[PDB]
Amino acid sequence: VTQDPMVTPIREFAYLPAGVMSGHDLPAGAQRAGERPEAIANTA
Amino acid sequence: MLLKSTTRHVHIYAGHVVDGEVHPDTETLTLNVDPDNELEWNEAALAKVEAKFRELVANAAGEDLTEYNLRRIGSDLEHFIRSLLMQGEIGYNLNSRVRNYSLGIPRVNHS
Amino acid sequence: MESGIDLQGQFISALQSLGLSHDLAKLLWLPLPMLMMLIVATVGVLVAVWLERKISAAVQQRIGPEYIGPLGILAPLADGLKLIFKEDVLPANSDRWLFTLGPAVVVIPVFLSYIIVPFGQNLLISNLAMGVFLWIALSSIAPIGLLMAGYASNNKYSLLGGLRAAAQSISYEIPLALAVLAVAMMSNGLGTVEIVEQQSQYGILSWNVWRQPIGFLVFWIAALAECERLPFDAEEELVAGYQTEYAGMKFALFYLGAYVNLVLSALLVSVLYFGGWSFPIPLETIANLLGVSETNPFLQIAFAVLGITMTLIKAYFFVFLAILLRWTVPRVRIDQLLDLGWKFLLPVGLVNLLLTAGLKLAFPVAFGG
Amino acid sequence: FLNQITNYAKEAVQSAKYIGQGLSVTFDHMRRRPITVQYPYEKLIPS
Amino acid sequence: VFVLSGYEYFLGFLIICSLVPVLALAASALLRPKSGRMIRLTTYESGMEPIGGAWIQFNVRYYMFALVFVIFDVETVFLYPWAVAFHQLGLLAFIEALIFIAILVVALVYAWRKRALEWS
Amino acid sequence: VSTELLVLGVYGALAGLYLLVVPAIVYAYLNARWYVASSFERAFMYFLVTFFFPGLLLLAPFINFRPQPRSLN
Amino acid sequence: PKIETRTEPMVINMGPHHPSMHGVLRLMVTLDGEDVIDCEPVIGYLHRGMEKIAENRTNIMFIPYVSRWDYAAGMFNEAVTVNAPEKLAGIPVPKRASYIRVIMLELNRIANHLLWLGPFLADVGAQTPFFYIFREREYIYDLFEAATGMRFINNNY
Amino acid sequence: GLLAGYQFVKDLESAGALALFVPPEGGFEGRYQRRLRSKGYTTLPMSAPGLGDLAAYLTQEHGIRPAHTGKEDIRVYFQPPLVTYHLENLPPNAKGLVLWLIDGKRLSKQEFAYLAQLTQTLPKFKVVVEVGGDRVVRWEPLADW
Amino acid sequence: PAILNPIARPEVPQELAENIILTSLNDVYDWARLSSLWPLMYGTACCFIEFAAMIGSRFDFDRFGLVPRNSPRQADLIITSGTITMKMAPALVRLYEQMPSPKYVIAMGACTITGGMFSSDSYSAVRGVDKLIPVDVYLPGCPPRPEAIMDAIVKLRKKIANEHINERGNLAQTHRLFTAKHKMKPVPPILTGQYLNAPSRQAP
Amino acid sequence: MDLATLTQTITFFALAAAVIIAALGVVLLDNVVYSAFLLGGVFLSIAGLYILMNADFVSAAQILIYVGAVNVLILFAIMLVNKRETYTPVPGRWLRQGGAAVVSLGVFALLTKMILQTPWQLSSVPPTPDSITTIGQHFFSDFLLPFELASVLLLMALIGAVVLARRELV
Ligand code: SF4
Repeated sequence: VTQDPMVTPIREFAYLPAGVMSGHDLPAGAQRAGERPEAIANTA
Repeated sequence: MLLKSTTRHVHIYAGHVVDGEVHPDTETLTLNVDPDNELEWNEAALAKVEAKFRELVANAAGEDLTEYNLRRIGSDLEHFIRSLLMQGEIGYNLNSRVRNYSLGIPRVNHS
Repeated sequence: MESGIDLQGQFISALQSLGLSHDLAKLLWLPLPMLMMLIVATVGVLVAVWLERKISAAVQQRIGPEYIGPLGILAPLADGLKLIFKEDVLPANSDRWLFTLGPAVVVIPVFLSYIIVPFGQNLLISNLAMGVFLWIALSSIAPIGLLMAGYASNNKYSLLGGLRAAAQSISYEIPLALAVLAVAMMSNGLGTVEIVEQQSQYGILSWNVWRQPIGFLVFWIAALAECERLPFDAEEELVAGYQTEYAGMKFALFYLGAYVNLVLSALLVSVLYFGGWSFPIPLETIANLLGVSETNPFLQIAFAVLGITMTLIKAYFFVFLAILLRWTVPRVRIDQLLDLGWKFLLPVGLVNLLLTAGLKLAFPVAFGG
Repeated sequence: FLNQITNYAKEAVQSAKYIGQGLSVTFDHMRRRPITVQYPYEKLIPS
Repeated sequence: VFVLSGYEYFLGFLIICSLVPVLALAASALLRPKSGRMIRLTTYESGMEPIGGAWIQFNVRYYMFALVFVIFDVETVFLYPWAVAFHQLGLLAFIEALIFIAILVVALVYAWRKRALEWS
Repeated sequence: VSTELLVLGVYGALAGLYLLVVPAIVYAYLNARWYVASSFERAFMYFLVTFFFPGLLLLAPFINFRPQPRSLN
Repeated sequence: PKIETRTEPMVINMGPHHPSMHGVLRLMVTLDGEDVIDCEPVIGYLHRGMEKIAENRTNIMFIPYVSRWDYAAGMFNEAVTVNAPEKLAGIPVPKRASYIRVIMLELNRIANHLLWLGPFLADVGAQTPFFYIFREREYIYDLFEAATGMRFINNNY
Repeated sequence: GLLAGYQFVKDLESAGALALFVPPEGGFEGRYQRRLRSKGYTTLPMSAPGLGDLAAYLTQEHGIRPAHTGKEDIRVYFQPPLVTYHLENLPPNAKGLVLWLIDGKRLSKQEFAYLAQLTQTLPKFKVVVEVGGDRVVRWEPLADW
Repeated sequence: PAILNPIARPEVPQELAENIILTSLNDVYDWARLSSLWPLMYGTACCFIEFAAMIGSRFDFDRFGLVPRNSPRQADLIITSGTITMKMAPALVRLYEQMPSPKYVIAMGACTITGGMFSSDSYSAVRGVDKLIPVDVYLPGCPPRPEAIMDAIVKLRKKIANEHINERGNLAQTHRLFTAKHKMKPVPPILTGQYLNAPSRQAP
Repeated sequence: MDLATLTQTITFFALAAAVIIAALGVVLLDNVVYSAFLLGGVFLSIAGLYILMNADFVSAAQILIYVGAVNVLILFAIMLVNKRETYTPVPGRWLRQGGAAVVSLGVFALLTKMILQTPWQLSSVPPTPDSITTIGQHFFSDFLLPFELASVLLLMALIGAVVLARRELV
């Protein structure tokens, strides 16, 4: 879906970062919610 | 209350048609072989289906006039119509608007 | 054109220049304003369907009927054209004369009532000295096509729906008549040219909505129950709605007659209680401020276009208010709307008529003459 | 005894104010951006 | 002698507005599927056969609403020439029309109090 | 020049504006600000569709309000 | 037009074609003037035979079937269909699995009450927030689609 | 609004296999299929991802092996070769057969090259593979890809 | 026979519309029936809720042109959105037969393509809606997400734009009408509408 | 008869034929709903006839009351008494129908004789187009007592038709 040059693909709700409800106002590909398990292994 | 068995390729309609209306009669029942024209229906196989239908409605004497027995008659006639299509006496239409092969794809006989 | 602009006189004069009679030139002029008004009603029903499907989408945070034209502009036209292409059904013992005539009887007087509506002074089909009273009399023919469409189907729930729609459609004729009666008191007549002319004196202060604040409300609520709209119309009342047996062009007749009645009723709210064509500043004030005469043809053209824009602004505003109020109000059932018609709008219309008669007798310079 | 006439007009004006308020707040729905995922040009990504 | 002005367009617009559903239905009937060698003729009845007898109930509410419509429709058509000829008539005609309106207001109170304006 | 011909000229100019020019301007205004518009601006542009609707109907099979092809880069 | 007008009570069908979100049931009511005298509900237009299908299905291949009874809160059906061999064999569940089950079941209860609430406000006459209820139901759909893979029903979760 | 003539049938008779570029919103290319069918062709509209190994499905016999739902056996069904069975079961004076593939996407370049070469080899057979996308209906020959 | 379920050779049928005016009017006809496409508000099972998810605001139903209709007489399309049982099948054939002739069917979900998960051990599920109705577009997915349903609608629009206006005549019914007299006993109507007024609820 | 009086005579004869044909259809038709709709046809053609003889308010009153209210009431009562009665023809049908036809034709011949025989005092002055203003001046003049008595007539008619068409379940 992201490799069709006629579609602006939309992340639905569970991939919008941490305060976003609809995936229409997304500026440039902001990620899902936040950190991933390769971050707390570096944090703690 | 009109008693009927409407599936594809047969419509039973216990009653008689008058003009464009079927009036519910007790002691008769109609037959509407292929009301949507998926099959071709030359007159030999059409007479075969008519004779099989009259044999089926004669063998169904003495039972109730429920929709269950009408559905049984229509399903046996459906199996007969599919057997004629499988024997090669009946072809698919190919002038229709759908062409979805509701009684099996074309296939060669043995291999 | 030199002295003024009169397309009727110029057309009759230029058609007598070919060698025709005078009465024959008038007869050949006759279909042209009628064809223009049918064009106005047809673009009105297309605007009404488009505005209905777009404002309803904008309320529900959707996008309307896209991919049919640039915006959804060709969406009503296809919805017209498809209904021309669909076949007949004739529900199983239908009358086959009353069945086809029901839509015709319910939409012919609504089209015929477009003589009454002006888009400017003498920018109408006829003045018709009993104008709005003839509009009310012609709108009273609708619960005969309703009962015809209810009866001529061999099923019930449409006969019941037909009796229900006819009982709804006669419960709001009398408050409509009383609210028009107050304006006919204040205007000393029934012709819509004279009704607007008694408001196009001071621009916006002489509009009838300031002098009939409750008569405008009675007319608006009663005209929203004559058009089969809002609360007065998601499972149906019982199972069916008097037009559940109509399929092709006859359902298209019902469908376009509803929106043509909506556009006509919005135009008549604009004509009766607002200025029919008047700017909120009087036009002769601008004509004397410019210094140019009010009879030279370019000010005639500019004032005619300005009157058409004022008519269409107010008619659009009330079509917009109907499409907003379709999703604003709760849908009321049949008994609450008949109680609104008989127990609320009829006594408020009667007390409005009594107080506007008392106001015309007491203060006659403010309320007519 | 006008206790049911003034109550009648009070119910009428309370319904009129309710319709005016609901008409004001359905006019604040048109200003919101539509949430429509416009399918053939805005195919939403599956998870 | 016919002295009414504006009705030379009323007859022509009645003719053309009567022909526009006729022309719409004729243009529909020209380009349409002429089809259906089996039953076009079925009643709806929410998806199946006609259930429960082909009748509706006698209910006199259909009479009562049309009856009060007749009465107050006659009232309004009497009130129309009083209303348009009000600027040429004084306080006495207002008192006489007030007597008319008051008697039919008593008629409305009767139609309200007796259960004649009811559900439908 | 005759003044009847100039009245017919301003008639033709008003017809060309009402049917072709300002409907094209309204179309160029509606693929423009439509979501940035408020409720009152949406009512105003719906009025602009309402008033110039025969011109919008004439210009409707010639405008191509489809989204442009993406870059994928 | 063979509809006569009797004085006996009529019969209203309200058959299996419901033009709203009411399911498939007949509601043959009599209703003489307006008072509903009798009401025979005809049931079984979606009887597909899950009780006979279940006797020929393993529990790991009947979990895709059990979303289709209460198909607005689908996982509730899995919440008994999983819990029935769980309490015969005595298989314990983890605490994290139990809390994930509680979260999924309460989200399904919210979604079930939302799908009740839409048609209920549309039938009572509100009919404005019908299109605003499916928005939060789509939020729950996209929550279920991340974890379970599918939306409101076909979860093998 | 784009009154299209019969140039599409001429580009089809020229190239033999043309890739269509349809707007993805629906039916704006079926006017060309109806123009093509009005010139005497027989169009065979079928979905391309359902076909597998077009050398075997189009011109060869292929065992279908339909779904037994735990009840029947494997029960292989030998479907006839689609292009040659629809070409032999045709009028002898017809213009030919046209395979109208409605999903040109999710197919490989090898299958495109095979479809173009198949339209080139046997005489009356043309394909209108719909690779989709473009803002208007525009078509190219299936030459480069 | 060497071909088991054969197709048949047509009668060399061609319209041969060399006219460009009637071809453009055919384009207008196909675009008009294409861009309106009013479906029946028809449910019956799980899939209907995804169908209802098209009518909502997140995916828009109307932006292809189609508004749902209550009566089948105004319905242009029927999306069979759920399982067709042995009880629901005559009702479904009746509400398909009550539509005007340019009508279209979409077999939504696996329950109407083949009777998907009830195609094995069910005694009361019609295995596919094409055992009852001529189907235009088949739509897989057990709950097909609304993008898939308005993909099936896109393929239906591609189907509609191909239809010729001279080819109307495939919209027929082609009666055969074989009448036979039978000797079955009529039974009384078992289901009448008497539930609480039946004289068995009052006392044992 | 250039174009205006020709149109007036053509409209008069078309509406007269419509009144005659639809009134015969009100009487001589078996289906009573066809009579109940042809009655509205009669009333509409009579309103057109009133439009022809310079009575526009009375024509609008004819549309508003007879078509709008009286025909709607008649159709409602026709749907209320709608059954499938047999109506077996009595053997003495000649004594009713032939006597009724000869009485109607005798009254028509007598009325046609006195209409074509009487020297009516035709006016040469054109009538007033402003009918509703003179009718409103008449209602509070010469015709004031019937105007006030019509309210009491309507009140009594509403009272009696509410009483007789009621159910008194007590
Ligand atoms: S296909 Fe799946 S979701 Fe659709 S009706 Fe059948 S079981 Fe329910």
